[PDB]
Amino acid sequence: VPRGSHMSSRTMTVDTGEELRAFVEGLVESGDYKTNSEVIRDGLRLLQEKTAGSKLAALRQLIDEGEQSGEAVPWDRDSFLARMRQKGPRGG
Amino acid sequence: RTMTVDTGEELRAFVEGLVESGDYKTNSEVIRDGLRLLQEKTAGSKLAALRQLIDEGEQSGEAVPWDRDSFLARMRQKGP
Amino acid sequence: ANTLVLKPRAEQDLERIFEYSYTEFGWQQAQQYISDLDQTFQTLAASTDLAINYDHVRPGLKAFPVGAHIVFFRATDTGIEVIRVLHQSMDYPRH
Amino acid sequence: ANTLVLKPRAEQDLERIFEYSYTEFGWQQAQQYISDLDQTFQTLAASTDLAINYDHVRPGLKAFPVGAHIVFFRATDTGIEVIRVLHQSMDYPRH
Repeated sequence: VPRGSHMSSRTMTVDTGEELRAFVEGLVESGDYKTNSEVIRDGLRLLQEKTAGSKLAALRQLIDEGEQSGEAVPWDRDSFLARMRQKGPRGG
Repeated sequence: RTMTVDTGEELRAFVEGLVESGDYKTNSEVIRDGLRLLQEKTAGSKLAALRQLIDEGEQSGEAVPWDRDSFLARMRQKGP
Repeated sequence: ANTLVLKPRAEQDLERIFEYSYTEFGWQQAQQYISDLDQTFQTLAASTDLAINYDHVRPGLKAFPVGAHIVFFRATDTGIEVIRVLHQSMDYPRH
Repeated sequence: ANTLVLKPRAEQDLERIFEYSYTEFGWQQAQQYISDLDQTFQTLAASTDLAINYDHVRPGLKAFPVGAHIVFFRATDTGIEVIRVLHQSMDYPRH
C-alpha cells in the first residue's frame, strides 16, 4: 500500500455451526479449495445464482412488504440517532 | 468456533444487502445458506468424490518412508 | 415545508443499515451515513425532478441512490413517502 | 519394524491438516494432532486386524479413524502404504 494510504480489505467473521464448519474444513484439507474463504465464496455464488433470475419479483415483494407495514409516520434524524444510542453503549 | 473470511467486494455487498433487507438475520445466516447449497450440490456423489481423491493419492507418485522428524522440521521452517 | 414520512418497514431498514455500518465502522461513520440518508430524504421531499421513475417495478414507485443504498418512495401531494431503503444489490433497474 | 510409507499426496494432506490446526489452535495442538496420526500409523503398520475393509471404494483399500480424520491406506507385505488422509466429512461408509 502506498504511504499515507490504508488497506481496504474487508473480512467478515461468521459462525457456520459445527456441521457446515466441518464440511468447509474437509474441503480445504483435501486441497480441493485453498482457503475457508474460497469455499464460502463458492457457496455464496450458488446462493446468488439461485435468486439471480427473480430480482424483479424479489424487489416487488420487498416494496409490497414496505407498503403493508403500516401507515407512514414523520421522520426525525435526531430522534432516530437518540434511539440508536439508547440501545446500548456506542463508540468510534 | 467461527471463521474469518474474505468474500471479495461483490459477494460482500451481496451479503450485506440480504441482511439489511431483513431477509436474513446476520451475515452468518447468509453464509450458511450458501454452504448448504454447496453441500447439496455434491451430497449425491460422495462415493465418486472419494474415489477421485483416492485415485489422486494413488497417482501422486511413489510412496516414501514416513519421517515424522523431517515433517515437523519442515513445518517449523515455514514461517518459523 | 415539503412533507417527509416513512413506512415503519423503511425505519426498520434504516435501523438495520445503521447497525450494519456501526458493527463495521463505529459510531461516527454510522451516524454520518444516516445523516447523509436524511439529507437525501430532505432533497427528494423538495424536488420532484430528482426522482427516478420505477413504474417498471410498481406504478408510481420512485427511486434515488445514496451511498450504497437506494431510497424507494412515492410522491404525495405535499412531498414524499419512503417505502423502503434497500442496498443497491437488491435493485432491478429499468431495461 | 513394520514399514510405513506415504504417497506424496498423503504427505501433502498432512501438511494441510497441520496448517489448518496451526491457524486455529497454534503449534502445540497442531504438533499433537500429527503425533496422534503418527501413533495411529504405527499401530496400523503392526496390526492387520484393525484395518476397516473399504473395498466398496477401491478393492484392497482400508480405512481407520483418528480424531476427525480418516487414514486411507493399503496393506503391504511389511506394513502399510498411506494413500490419503482426509477429513471424516469426505467419508463414504459401506452401504
